[PDB]
Amino acid sequence: QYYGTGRRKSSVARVRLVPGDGKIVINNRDWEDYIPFAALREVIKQPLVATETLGNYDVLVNVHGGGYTGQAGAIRHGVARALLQVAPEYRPALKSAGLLTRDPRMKERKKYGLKGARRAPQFSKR
Amino acid sequence: MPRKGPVAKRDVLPDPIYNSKLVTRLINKMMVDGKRGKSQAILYSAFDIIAQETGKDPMEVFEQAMKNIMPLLEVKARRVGGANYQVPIEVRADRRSTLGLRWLVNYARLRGEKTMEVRVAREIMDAANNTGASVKKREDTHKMADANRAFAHY
Amino acid sequence: IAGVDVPREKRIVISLTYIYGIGKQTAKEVLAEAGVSEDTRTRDLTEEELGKIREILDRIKVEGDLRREVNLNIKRLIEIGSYRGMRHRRGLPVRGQNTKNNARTRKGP
Amino acid sequence: AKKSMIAKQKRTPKYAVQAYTRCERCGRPHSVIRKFKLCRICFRELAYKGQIPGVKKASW
Amino acid sequence: RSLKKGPFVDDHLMKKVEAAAESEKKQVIKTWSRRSTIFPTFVGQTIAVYDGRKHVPVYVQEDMVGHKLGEFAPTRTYRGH
Amino acid sequence: MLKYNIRGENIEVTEPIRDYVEKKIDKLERYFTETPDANVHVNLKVYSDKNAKVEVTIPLPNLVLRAEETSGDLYASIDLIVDKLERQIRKHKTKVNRKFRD
Amino acid sequence: KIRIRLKAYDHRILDQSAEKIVETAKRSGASVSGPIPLPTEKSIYTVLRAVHKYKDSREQFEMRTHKRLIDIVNPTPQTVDSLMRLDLPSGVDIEI
RNA sequence: UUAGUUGGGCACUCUAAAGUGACUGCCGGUGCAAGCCGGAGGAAGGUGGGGAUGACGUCAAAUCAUCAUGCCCCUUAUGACCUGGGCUACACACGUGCUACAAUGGAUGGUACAAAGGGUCGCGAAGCCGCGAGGUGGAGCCAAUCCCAUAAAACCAUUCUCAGUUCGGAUUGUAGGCUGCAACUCGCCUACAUGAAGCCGGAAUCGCUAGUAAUCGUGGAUCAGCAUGCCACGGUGAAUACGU
RNA sequence: GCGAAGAACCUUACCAGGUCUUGACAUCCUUUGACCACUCUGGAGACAGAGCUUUCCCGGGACAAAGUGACAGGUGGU
Ligand SMILES: [Mg+2]
Ligand SMILES: [Mg+2]
Ligand SMILES: [Mg+2]
Ligand SMILES: [Mg+2]
Ligand SMILES: [Mg+2]
Ligand SMILES: [Mg+2]
Ligand SMILES: [Mg+2]
Ligand SMILES: [Mg+2]
Ligand SMILES: [Mg+2]
Ligand SMILES: [Mg+2]
Ligand SMILES: [Mg+2]
Ligand SMILES: [Mg+2]
Ligand SMILES: [Mg+2]
Ligand SMILES: [Mg+2]
Ligand SMILES: [Mg+2]
Ligand SMILES: [Mg+2]
Ligand SMILES: [Mg+2]
Ligand SMILES: [Mg+2]
Ligand SMILES: [Mg+2]
Ligand SMILES: [Mg+2]
Ligand SMILES: [Mg+2]
Ligand SMILES: [Zn+2]
Repeated sequence: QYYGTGRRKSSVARVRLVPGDGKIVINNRDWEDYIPFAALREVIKQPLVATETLGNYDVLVNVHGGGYTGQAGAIRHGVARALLQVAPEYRPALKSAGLLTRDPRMKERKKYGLKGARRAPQFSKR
Repeated sequence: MPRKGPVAKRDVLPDPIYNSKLVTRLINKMMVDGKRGKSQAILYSAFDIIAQETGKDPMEVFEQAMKNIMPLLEVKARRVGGANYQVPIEVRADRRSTLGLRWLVNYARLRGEKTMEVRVAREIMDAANNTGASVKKREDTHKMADANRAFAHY
Repeated sequence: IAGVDVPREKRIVISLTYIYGIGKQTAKEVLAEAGVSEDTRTRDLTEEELGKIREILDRIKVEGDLRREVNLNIKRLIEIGSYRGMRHRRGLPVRGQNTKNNARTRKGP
Repeated sequence: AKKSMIAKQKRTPKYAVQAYTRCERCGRPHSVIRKFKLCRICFRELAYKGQIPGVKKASW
Repeated sequence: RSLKKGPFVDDHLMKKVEAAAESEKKQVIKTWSRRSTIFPTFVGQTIAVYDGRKHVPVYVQEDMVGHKLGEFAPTRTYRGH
Repeated sequence: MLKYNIRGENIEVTEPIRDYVEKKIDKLERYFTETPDANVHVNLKVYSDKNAKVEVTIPLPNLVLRAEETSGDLYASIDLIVDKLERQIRKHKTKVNRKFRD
Repeated sequence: KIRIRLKAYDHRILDQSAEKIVETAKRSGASVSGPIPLPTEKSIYTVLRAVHKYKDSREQFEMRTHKRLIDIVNPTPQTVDSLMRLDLPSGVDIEI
């Protein structure tokens, strides 16, 4: 229950939320290991810190795809969409921090005549 | 000739452990080639030396280190007919902090010790005691700007 | 010491590579047949340890004997008339790489 | 010197390594795609005409 | 052939010198195959190898065994600047 | 110290022609008292109706010198291409100095 | 116990032809699952635009192929005949 | 079940067809009107991000060598076949790139996270052998099924301790592998040993405004073999814009 | 790092040597209709000399054998 499938870059994160103690499960693996950076760890709890429910629910995460930071962003959007399903009363609170928005930034495409997205080969006058 | 003028500015996220804005803006300044782990880790461990060597507060001492090297005046040269005159001018609030971190890290690389870990931590100690290269350069900016006080507004 | 002076402050795995004809990988076997740990300072090995290494290193080729053999091979090609002889005798790149640009490491400055 | 060259490529060579590919319409040796067996020029000029099934100009 | 399946020797060149052992360096051999490794049977013989426009004679020694014919027939004519 | 590069097409770059181009464009040194060493790109081409063309590019740091001419024979064009080039050096140098001196 | 594979450059022919099978198959072999939209496979061909010079100016072409899937659980004696009779036009390739 | 495995179900992702959605739509102020500033709703707000799309014309711009073609020219040769060589030369000058000049680093051991593509005279697994490049073997796959195919930076431990060095790898001697009828001129890769210039680059000069620069890997066309080039894919991920 | 999205032979358009002249590639001539391929010898190969076979199918045919013409062929120039 409480399905809040969220996305970031190339990552898709399906999150089912249940009341509990606060344990986070990612692909049948402890979340201390999957996310090594404590800096990447705080952003996971932003939807859980605007509303005081951090030590009340357990998240079961089955993410697939994207880089290690990619799942961190996609799991933040994952819980917020699922948490908003728990009670619509949280919408003004989460909207203030811009947590419902799905980030639209994606890596560009390479262009012919260019060495990347916008890099231009060195110009020589003469 | 073109361009509309003012533009938006980037946001900063509050880092864990040492919740601050200068710390987050300092991590991104000394990062190279988008390696957050390398640059972030040396800063977090550097604060340990700040506590062990002279333990006052890792959050503090770093503070007045910044407020001792941030310049108050600035020079923005302009070319007049015949000769170029270095015009003194104030420094905005945003560039106040930017010119501090850049001066801190440019001279932290030139300190000349074994690791960047020690070099950055030691440099802020000297700044917190009104000493070092970072403090030295700000005085050069002030001395030059106050030497040309004549055509400040004129 | 072991054919020629080797550094003292350095390590035996690293110090051995200071003699012509030995390298990093080969220093693994001569330190294995000698039955002595890799992480040992040079100014710590006893005579019994140093004796086995000199006995082991005797079987492998070393400086001088190897220095003269390679030069002898180079000489053999100079007057036989092989193509590589003119490259060796004129200093131009010997193997299959071009010469219009970038041959300075062999031609010189 | 092209009519001789095209005829030479048709007949079997001494060994399998002498064989190569040539454009069917015009006959230039360089830049031939063996999906269509056309060179880069005949491919463009004839894809515009709507005669290569599936092929269409690619925006993305 | 730079593999175990080698060595590679040209047929018409190999056969010609094979029957020339009776000559014992009495006839020059005029051949084009530069891609043949020099055999022990070739030792003492003189062969004329095509260098792109003409034939250049080389006397085979023992030291030349295992090499190709073309190694001793330089092609590009360089004389400095 | 100027380094030349003549791209002779539809013509042969004989040594007398090379000397003529080198010595005529070499007098520009008097004007621009420090000419940093740079490469000169010279192009020559002749039509079927006996007309000669010369194109010169001398990329000095802030001075992009060009001139292109069409005349009867090859030598007239080279002698008449100095006037177009000398004007630009005199134009660019005296523009900088006198304007900053209001 | 019969599967159908359909591929086409243009889906308009594909989708219309696929529907024809579904209606005919259910007449005899009522056990017919809906068409499955298998992923499309794409290929690009960048080509120099000019003839002689100008490698920096190019042109790109594509070839997108669409695929479908039809599954039947319990066949009928006429189901194969019905599938055989229904001959789709060109531009679509069938495969039992 | 050793493993989403097997039985079972489309719940969720997913793939692809049809639709909704963004249109200054609404509100407030300003203006006479165009419009401008701000705010709410929303995933997205002011042509949202990026492509395809290049007006009359200028440079007698490039291409008779992709193809076509007026005129001129050759025709026991300026046409046709074969072997060998060359287009890979080298006192030198210029343009474009790759690798470095180390401690945010080198070396050793463990381990996590992708997207986009190719495969039938084709991809080629397990197994066994070899230090290695590689060899035998033949499974499965005309493919959302099988293979290519273990992603690398990153993370965690030990060691090295500021030196032309455990940095850098050119150069060279020997011994091998692979394609091909054939690797000398003139291919790529592996093992051992040799160990060069180089410690941030003068005058000058180039690129880039956000998933951009920077950095790290991956794939495809041409292809028996051969890319530091080209065309695409994703991972991590900045600083600054007072102003004309 | 432009044609070249791949120069060891081919590619190749250049050079040395060795060769051919209705020809390597198409049309109309005339006799057979399959024509070859292969093996051996001289061969650097192209090519020179011999043998096995060339079975066409349906008066038609495309190619091939044979010599002739009209002719072909030029990455020769603008
Ligand atoms: Mg250009
Ligand atoms: Mg090479
Ligand atoms: Mg080939
Ligand atoms: Mg004059
Ligand atoms: Mg209004
Ligand atoms: Mg709004
Ligand atoms: Mg438009
Ligand atoms: Mg022109
Ligand atoms: Mg031209
Ligand atoms: Mg023509
Ligand atoms: Mg070339
Ligand atoms: Mg190393
Ligand atoms: Mg070789
Ligand atoms: Mg080695
Ligand atoms: Mg030195
Ligand atoms: Mg150093
Ligand atoms: Mg390849
Ligand atoms: Mg380019
Ligand atoms: Mg040839
Ligand atoms: Mg016969
Ligand atoms: Mg015969
Ligand atoms: Zn073509």
